[PDB]
Amino acid sequence: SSSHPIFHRGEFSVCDSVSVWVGDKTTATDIKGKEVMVLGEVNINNSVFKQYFFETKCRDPNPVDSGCRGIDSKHWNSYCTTTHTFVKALTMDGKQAAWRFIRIDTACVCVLSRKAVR
Amino acid sequence: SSSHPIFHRGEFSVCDSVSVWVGDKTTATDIKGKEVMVLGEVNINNSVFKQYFFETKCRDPNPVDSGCRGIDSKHWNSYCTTTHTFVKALTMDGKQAAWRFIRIDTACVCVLSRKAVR
Repeated sequence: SSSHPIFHRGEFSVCDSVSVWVGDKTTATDIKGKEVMVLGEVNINNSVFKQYFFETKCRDPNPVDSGCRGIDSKHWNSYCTTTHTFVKALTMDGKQAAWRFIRIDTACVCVLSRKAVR
Repeated sequence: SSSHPIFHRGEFSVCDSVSVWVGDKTTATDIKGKEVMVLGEVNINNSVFKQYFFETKCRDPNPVDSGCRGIDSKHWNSYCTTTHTFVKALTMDGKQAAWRFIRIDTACVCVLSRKAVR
């Protein structure tokens, strides 16, 4: 059996967002949780390469307009949370230089957050 | 005004998934759509570094069990789609070596896919 629908056929959108490629990511939060100096460009011998980092701005879900079709924005909180991933950056934080994991936001997805605090 | 709820206070989970760190990503689909030879390890002069890539397996949403609370699995298709990001890999596909964007799945999020094809 090959499920082409609910995989490729259908729809995979609810909340939209925009990711811009920045080479000026001078600092970023690493895996450990430390905001390390990423600089923006990696120095390979005598050649520097500005790495395209993703700055993702969440946008107000246009395919559903109000909130998120399905999620009750009264009982729950239809919110587009920013999904961030761990990319590799040549940072000079300690010793000389190391390729560490830094957290960059790469998408915004709608999730039903729970009402508890006003 | 500082919205701590619907941002930090609340809940941000609906579909769970697991990302494993692999250093044996020998090939991956680049930004252009070509499955390039990533090898798995980057060669920096005389030092090779196996880059931790993310292989994310989608899991059956346990916080909601059946499908996705809010999404009607009869009218719509509650499906956890795998969100993939563009990481940088030193590939030897052309000339000598270049740091290209390759697509790796980093998360799985539930979206109401549309019924159309069976």
